[PDB]
Amino acid sequence: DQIAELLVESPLFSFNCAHFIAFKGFRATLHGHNYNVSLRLRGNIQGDGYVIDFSILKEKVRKVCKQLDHHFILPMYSDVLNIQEVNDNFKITCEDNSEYSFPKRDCVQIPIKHSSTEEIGLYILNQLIEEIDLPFLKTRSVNYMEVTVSESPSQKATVHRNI
Amino acid sequence: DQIAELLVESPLFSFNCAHFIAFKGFRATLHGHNYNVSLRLRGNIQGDGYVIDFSILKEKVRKVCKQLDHHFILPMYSDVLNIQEVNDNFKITCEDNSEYSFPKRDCVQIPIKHSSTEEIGLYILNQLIEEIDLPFLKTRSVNYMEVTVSESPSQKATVHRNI
Amino acid sequence: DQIAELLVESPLFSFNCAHFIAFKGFRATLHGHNYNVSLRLRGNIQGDGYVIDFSILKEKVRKVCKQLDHHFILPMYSDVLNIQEVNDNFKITCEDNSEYSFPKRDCVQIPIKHSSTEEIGLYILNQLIEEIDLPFLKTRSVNYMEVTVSESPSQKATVHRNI
Amino acid sequence: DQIAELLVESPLFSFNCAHFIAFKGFRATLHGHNYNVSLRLRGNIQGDGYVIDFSILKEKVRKVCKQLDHHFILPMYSDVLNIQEVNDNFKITCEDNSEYSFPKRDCVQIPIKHSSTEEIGLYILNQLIEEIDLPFLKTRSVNYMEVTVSESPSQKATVHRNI
Amino acid sequence: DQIAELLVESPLFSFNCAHFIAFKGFRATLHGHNYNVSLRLRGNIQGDGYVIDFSILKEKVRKVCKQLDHHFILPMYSDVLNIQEVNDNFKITCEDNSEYSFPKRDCVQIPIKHSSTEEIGLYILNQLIEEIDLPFLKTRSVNYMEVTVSESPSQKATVHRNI
Amino acid sequence: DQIAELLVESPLFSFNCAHFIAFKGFRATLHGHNYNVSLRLRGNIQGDGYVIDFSILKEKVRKVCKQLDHHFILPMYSDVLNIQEVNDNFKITCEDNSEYSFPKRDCVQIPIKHSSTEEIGLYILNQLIEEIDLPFLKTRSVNYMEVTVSESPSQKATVHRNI
Ligand SMILES: Nc1nc2nccnc2c(=O)[nH]1
Ligand SMILES: Nc1nc2nccnc2c(=O)[nH]1
Ligand SMILES: Nc1nc2nccnc2c(=O)[nH]1
Ligand SMILES: Nc1nc2nccnc2c(=O)[nH]1
Ligand SMILES: Nc1nc2nccnc2c(=O)[nH]1
Ligand SMILES: Nc1nc2nccnc2c(=O)[nH]1
Ligand SMILES: [Zn+2]
Ligand SMILES: [Zn+2]
Ligand SMILES: [Zn+2]
Ligand SMILES: [Zn+2]
Ligand SMILES: [Zn+2]
Ligand SMILES: [Zn+2]
Repeated sequence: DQIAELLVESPLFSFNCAHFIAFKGFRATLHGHNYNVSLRLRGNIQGDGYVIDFSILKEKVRKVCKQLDHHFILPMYSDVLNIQEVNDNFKITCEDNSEYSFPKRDCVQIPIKHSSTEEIGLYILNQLIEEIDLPFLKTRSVNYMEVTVSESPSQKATVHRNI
Repeated sequence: DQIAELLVESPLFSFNCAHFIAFKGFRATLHGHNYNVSLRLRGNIQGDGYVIDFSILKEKVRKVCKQLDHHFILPMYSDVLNIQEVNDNFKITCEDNSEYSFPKRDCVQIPIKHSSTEEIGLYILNQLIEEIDLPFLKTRSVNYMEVTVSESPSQKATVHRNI
Repeated sequence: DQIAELLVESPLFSFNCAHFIAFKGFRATLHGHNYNVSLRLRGNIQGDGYVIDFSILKEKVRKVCKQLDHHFILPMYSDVLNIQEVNDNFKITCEDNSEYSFPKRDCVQIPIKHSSTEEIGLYILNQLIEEIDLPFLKTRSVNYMEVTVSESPSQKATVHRNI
Repeated sequence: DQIAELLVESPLFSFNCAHFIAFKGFRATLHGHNYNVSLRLRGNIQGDGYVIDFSILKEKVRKVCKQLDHHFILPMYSDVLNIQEVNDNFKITCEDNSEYSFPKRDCVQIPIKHSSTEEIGLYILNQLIEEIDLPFLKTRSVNYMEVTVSESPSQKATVHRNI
Repeated sequence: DQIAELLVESPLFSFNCAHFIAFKGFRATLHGHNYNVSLRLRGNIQGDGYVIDFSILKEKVRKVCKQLDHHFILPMYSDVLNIQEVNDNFKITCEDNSEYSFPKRDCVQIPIKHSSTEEIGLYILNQLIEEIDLPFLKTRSVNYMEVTVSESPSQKATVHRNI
Repeated sequence: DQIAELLVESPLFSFNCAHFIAFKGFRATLHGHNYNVSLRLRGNIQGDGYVIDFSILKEKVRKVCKQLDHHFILPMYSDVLNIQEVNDNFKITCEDNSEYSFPKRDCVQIPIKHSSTEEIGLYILNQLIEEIDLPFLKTRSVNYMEVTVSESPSQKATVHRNI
């Protein structure tokens, strides 16, 4: 068996989102990014000549990205945000008493503590493994999945899981 | 006299901002972009061997970009937004009755009608001409200034002025 | 009224095709390219804040590209190819008596003389104007349409029409 | 001894080829790509200050690429193609009875089963090791050779050998 | 007749040179750049399907670049450098009495006043027109030649001539 | 604890320098490059949501690059250069008796043997670890630091240290 490593990356694996960083003793102003996601994996070349079909990887990266795209990214588990439900909005109050309010539908609530590149990457890695399907990955012999998320062209975080 | 056209462009001429599009009968969800700005100009090669020093162009593009960077871009002259001052926030109400509220300090109020790439480009062109200084441009023989703004790598608007 | 120039470009505006160059006294071997298409246009900024919506330009460039993608590009009007219909294939005979045969369904017959970048560009420009629709372009005030086609990252042809 | 990893990559390490994918129960239409090859290696920094001279790596990557460039890539060992020699052409018949015919000189016969990126990568890795020369690599202390092949900017396969 | 505009550009159209800027009241320290050159032209599509063959443009841009590559660029006509021939070296004395000495063979003497991007561009434009040959350009119907030179990815000068 | 790998890279992490290669039996002519530096590291995601703040990495890469930028890179420990102090210049004599002279202030003396990409990379890795501060790195849980230096877009050397 011959090992190969596949990489899929594209301006199309994008989610254009608003966010702000907040942690103890610090709060950034509201802003946004064209986040970009690449996926790298490793398996054996199968009898059909692929480790896994690029088209499927492109399809599922696109799908995960599309869920986040055009939303404010709202961390569910932050210890420094007070997140209130007010009518059809989320009202967010910070430790410096700064206050924000967005329509709930404008927000994507993600099970992370900080809208950092690192934590977004871990979330996307887990979602990608679910969307492509872990049993399907194993039928193709894939044993390594790795996600890189960039906030901008100049700063990236990369996380992996051995499967 | 020999004409030359200068172009300055960089991942550094960036402003990472939140915005949303709204015009009659339409409203986008809140999101954001890594906007990128390039500047192109035309003049004669001067006795010092430059049309104008690249370093100055880089300095002033950086300065304009830095004013917008890390803010929500708020159009001053929109006919479809109701912009209210509430304590230290701007409260924005849309035609579909969607409601947003941001700290005023998180916002940059710009004299445009829509936070589109085109209108942002016209604004930045005017600001760049002021920052570099129109008389200084004319001492260097510059007769054309042109700004390109990209919302993402795949979509750009370009505006110019003959000076 | 303020003029703006819009550019849309992307790794997504691609057609991955086979072709070969043939003209009098010359014939290239069969090969292929990831062709890439960009579109540039000029009009006035409309009351909605756009010259024309980027999404529409992306949609129609994608559509034209998709018709050509994954096919052998077969020039209809070449003076140096003998193109024969044999069962469900096109058989192509060159001036040096070289012979090719492809399933007709693997081929896209294009009303050009040479599968050059220049002639492909003129064809795509005409198709893009039809797909976006010339009357619709004029309602948005667009007066200039320009297509760039690249055979590879290092060689491009650009054609335009004043409308 | 200090380890260093060298990477050579360029738009010049290209082969612009036609191909089609075929495996059991599937056949793509004829098309093509600007394939691109990068080479990465690891060794110790030698007394001359190089692990190995970049110029040699560039020379040999260029040479391998040039053998494939401007040809139809024909897999020698496919279990789903019937490859016939007819006069000075190869006639290829697929499982769905689709038929192709190319001049033999337009084709490069490669000892692979599928013209996939993965299998092309393994072939190029083996050829690069022969062209640079395995004993010469070992005199420079190189212990790792790795090839990345891209079908297009957005999809790549990477293979390696420990030497 | 249909007009087309051709562009050739590549990491290969490079000259990696040392230089320093000097003009009245100013002198930069010795340093260097990977200069990059692109060529754009305009003519009619000819009966062979090309305005002019890309391969020729690539060949001649390469040739001009190769003459400059791996040398110190020495302006022949500077009003602020004292250039002395000392044995087999050029000794250069600046207005601040700074002194440099290089082997003559390490230098390329260019008929410019300043080693600026603008003046280098004008020189390369003139050399490219000579290398491709002005009569040959006119037989292909080319009526516009334009050169862009970049000192680094972020700063470029563009010059043209109507022929 | 979750591991993440951070990458910072930018056209801004540049030093535009002159140099020449010399080793036993060989000497290159004087020339230069836009060198580019990227930094990759690995640690655990901290309670603030970062492995380490990108801004600090960008700040210190910039600082190291700025020390080298706009200078001739002069290796301190070369066995094939005779480096003489003459008034306020360094005079360099090669094994073929070629002679150079530069103002000392135009030169950066680096504790390397060859101005190769590999040795420059090892030097920059060591300097980056000092500038960011090794104890500070360990408080953020960083256990791996890796530097890539490119002489041009097409040739790179990568070195690392486990900390
Ligand atoms: N490490 C790290 N640093 C950052 N700095 C600023 C903004 N975001 C980030 C981020 O997401 N991760
Ligand atoms: N023309 C144009 N179209 C757009 N489409 C979507 C988002 N922004 C825009 C934009 O800013 N300009
Ligand atoms: N001008 C031009 N030259 C070319 N050279 C080789 C292949 N294609 C082309 C092409 O399409 N156009
Ligand atoms: N994994 C993989 N997938 C593909 N999908 C489509 C075309 N080629 C390929 C290919 O070469 N490899
Ligand atoms: N306009 C211009 N400005 C510059 N600034 C610094 C170095 N070179 C240059 C240069 O070549 N041209
Ligand atoms: N490996 C290596 N090869 C080179 N070849 C030419 C110039 N520099 C280099 C260099 O710095 N490293
Ligand atoms: Zn951010
Ligand atoms: Zn937007
Ligand atoms: Zn071709
Ligand atoms: Zn293919
Ligand atoms: Zn310089
Ligand atoms: Zn060098």
